[PDB]
Amino acid sequence: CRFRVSLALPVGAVVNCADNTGAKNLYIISVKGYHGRLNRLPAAALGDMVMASVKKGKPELRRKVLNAVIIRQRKSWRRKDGTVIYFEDNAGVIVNPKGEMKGSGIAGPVAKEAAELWPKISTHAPAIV
Amino acid sequence: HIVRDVDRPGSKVNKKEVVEPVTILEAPPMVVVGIVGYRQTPVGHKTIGTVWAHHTSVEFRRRFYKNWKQSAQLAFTKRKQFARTTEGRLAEARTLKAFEKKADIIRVVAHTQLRKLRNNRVGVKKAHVSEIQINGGTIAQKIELAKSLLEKEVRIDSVFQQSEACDVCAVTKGHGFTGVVKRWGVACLPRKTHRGLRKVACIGAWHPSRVMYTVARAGQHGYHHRTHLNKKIYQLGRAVSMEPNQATTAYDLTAKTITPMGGFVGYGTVRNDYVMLKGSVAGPRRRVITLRRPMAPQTSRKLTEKITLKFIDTSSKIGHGRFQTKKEKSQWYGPLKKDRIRREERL
Amino acid sequence: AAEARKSRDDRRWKRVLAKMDKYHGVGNTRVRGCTRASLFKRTGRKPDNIVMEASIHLSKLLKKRTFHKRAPIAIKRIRSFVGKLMKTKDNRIDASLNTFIWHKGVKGVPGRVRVRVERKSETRKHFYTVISHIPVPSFKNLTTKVI
RNA sequence: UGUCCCUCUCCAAACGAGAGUACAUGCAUGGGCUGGCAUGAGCGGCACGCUCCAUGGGGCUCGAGGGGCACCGUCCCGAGGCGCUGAACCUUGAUGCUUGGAAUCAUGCUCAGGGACU
RNA sequence: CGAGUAAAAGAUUAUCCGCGCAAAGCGGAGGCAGUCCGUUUUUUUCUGGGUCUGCCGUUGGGUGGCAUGUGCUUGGCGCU
RNA sequence: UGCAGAUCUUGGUUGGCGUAGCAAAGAUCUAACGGAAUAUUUUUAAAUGCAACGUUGGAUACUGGAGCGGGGAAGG
Ligand SMILES: [Mg+2]
Ligand SMILES: [Mg+2]
Ligand SMILES: [Mg+2]
Ligand SMILES: [Mg+2]
Ligand SMILES: [Mg+2]
Ligand SMILES: [Mg+2]
Ligand SMILES: [Mg+2]
Repeated sequence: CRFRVSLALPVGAVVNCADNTGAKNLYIISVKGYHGRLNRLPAAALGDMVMASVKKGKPELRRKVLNAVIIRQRKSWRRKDGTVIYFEDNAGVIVNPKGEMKGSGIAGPVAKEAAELWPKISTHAPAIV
Repeated sequence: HIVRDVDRPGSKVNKKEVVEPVTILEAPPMVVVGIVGYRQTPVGHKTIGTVWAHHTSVEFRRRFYKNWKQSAQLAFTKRKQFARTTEGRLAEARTLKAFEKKADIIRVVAHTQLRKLRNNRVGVKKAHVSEIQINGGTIAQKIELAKSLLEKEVRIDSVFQQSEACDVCAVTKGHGFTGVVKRWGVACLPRKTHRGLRKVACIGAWHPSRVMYTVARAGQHGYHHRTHLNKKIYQLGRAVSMEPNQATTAYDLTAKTITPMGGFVGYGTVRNDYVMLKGSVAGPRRRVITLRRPMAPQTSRKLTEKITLKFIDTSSKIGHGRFQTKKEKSQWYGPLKKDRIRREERL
Repeated sequence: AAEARKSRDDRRWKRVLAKMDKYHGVGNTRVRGCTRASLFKRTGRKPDNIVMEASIHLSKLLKKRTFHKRAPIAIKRIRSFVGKLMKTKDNRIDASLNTFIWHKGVKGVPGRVRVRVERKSETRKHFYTVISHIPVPSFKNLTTKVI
């Protein structure tokens, strides 16, 4: 588990795909570990596994439900040391239900919060931030 | 806010630095003036009597008048003329005997010193009076401590320790007459609603044919009494006249006091002893607050941790403060136009 | 004989503190042991006809007021300011002062204004005041004066 | 002997009610502090311009695309730029600090407060 | 005017205080004169000196304590 | 030729009640004069005569020539 960070990504958001699997973006369908509350939309933050579908890219990856992990977000969050930090865009990588990356590379930096939770993503990250 | 190192084995933040906001509360010493004893009855506790101190200050006796300056100021005058006479000593010995024989609780009447708290925005000059219970020992020992603490001052360092916890009895900030959305937190209605949105749509069923006490209604919000237990003490300071370096830390050797640059907004300077508490405290600035020794068990690891501060922030609270002291500002800017003119006039 | 001035405690504590005397804020040698108002010099009542010059900080009186009521409100505020000072109910505004307040529109009242106030008596005696305008280039280092 | 009203302040406030003060750094004005914006009007162009060094004496630095008079120089019109200049202005008011650690605070107004009940 | 204490404990609460178990017992208490009242047992009061332990309000001067402009305690003046 | 009621007829009175309101078209200020409308106290001056009206000068502002401009028909 990890310390809580601001949510930033409700259901229906479209984020970039950062791996090289041939997908261009991901459409968020749901978030793992969401206990319900009336009228409240599920939302995904850094290091969260989500169910997503591809809306642009190779036709082989489309029209089906996949798994993904959030690695960058634009909404700022506060660390335990009192620092507020945010990225320039939202991004995610395609992953299997166990947590292993489908691709082999990552473009752009990777948040430190996502890196400690998923060891495989830590290897291919150009930079841990 | 401050910075400190956290000691917590098994945690991802162990042996690392964190930033925690704090609250500063001014604590001038109190004066004890009275002793009251209580007896237990099948209907509750009843007061036995009171023993007074024979010497009271003007600010204490101001509490008994609505216009002190245009008054005869006769309070406690006859008691003073009678307390030390032969009949006076016999009467006090009688009351103390009743305390010994048939009491279960001993409390002392104490008041704050508003003359020492030389605050410009606190307008009241009559002391705040309250009762403080004495715990521990027997009835005979309790009375001995109370008699010793008569006419004398009590400092906050003698009641609390540095890394303990306490409870905070206070009165909340006021908001006046407010609606159900802010007072209770109900949902707003769709944009198309006729006659308004910020309402509860259904306030009951047909039967029972009345409104029940569980339905949200508009009315007074704020200005309530709360308790809010388990607030950890981070520092027990002393008056700036005796110890100039209040905010100096072993890890930060800058000489500075606890008052920010430009003063606390709406309050001013802290010229007295103080306490620093972790987190927030109910009420606005200038309000008088009671701190109490805790009720809940204090055996948890969070409540038994020892606190060592590393850095205390003293930047200005007006705007985005970016200097810690006044010397930092005068080092960034060199001499200014007004400094040059003053020097030229000095020539 | 209801005054009962007493005030013998100030001197007895003064000579006491001279013996045992860091202690910067308690060394008398403002004045310690007395109020500032007690040092105010008390003469007789002022003459009937006096003249005063003073500045009024208007921007602190008109903050977040409705825009098209600022000039009329500033007129009532000036009358109340002078009336309390001079103990009068009849306060004439004069043309020079009225023109200055309104000279930037109904909502562009200047932040500060310097006025000259003269009190006169006519005849049971009746007291009234006349308020006029003093044009100044700068408002710095200007303080109330009595002539 | 006391409480209330008028006058004053705001931790309170729809109106009542509240916390206060009763010649008090109480109120007003000003000076400093702390902040906000981003360099005022005016003047000027190898010099009583501006800056630095030890009143005087010495080292610095001083634009502009173009156009027009008057036998080359001189005199001009010209958006913008540079210097005096982190200048100028604002800073408590529905209501930031400071007259008591060291390092800053100063003037003016009060002149038997008035009224209603017990 | 229709009287009930989660109060005391005595010439029927009167006719004094302290210790003690609603005990056994053990400690303290200033004398004089007048007026007005008085069916008793040193009757009930009101003053004047009458000598004062404990006190209130002082004077300065020496200490001394408290957080340090405001109160106190020790040591003498006379004083209510 | 006898009234207590017919959502009875005609007059009068009534709680609600000093209540709901009198919120489009931006707006007035100052001095002198006029007026019974004041500067009205007998039990120093403010805390014991408030509020409001017209004219003239001055200030501020609106209509903005498809005008709260200058002339006519119908109607009055
Ligand atoms: Mg729904
Ligand atoms: Mg509708
Ligand atoms: Mg702030
Ligand atoms: Mg009939
Ligand atoms: Mg109404
Ligand atoms: Mg127009
Ligand atoms: Mg027209």
